[PDB]
Amino acid sequence: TAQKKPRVLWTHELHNKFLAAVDHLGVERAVPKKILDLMNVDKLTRENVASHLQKFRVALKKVS
Repeated sequence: TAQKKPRVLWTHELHNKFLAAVDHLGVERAVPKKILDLMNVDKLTRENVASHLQKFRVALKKVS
């Protein structure tokens, strides 16, 4: 009994694992390559998690 989405791309679920995986490694030294194993999801590569990370810093620069 539970949802049934094929290959989760970015849902509240895949977001909870990427959050506890970065925190578990310290967002300061947490890399997307090692966390890529934390996800262990199909269709998920290290360049996909490294893009959302570099996109946040950009969203952190100009914030009004």
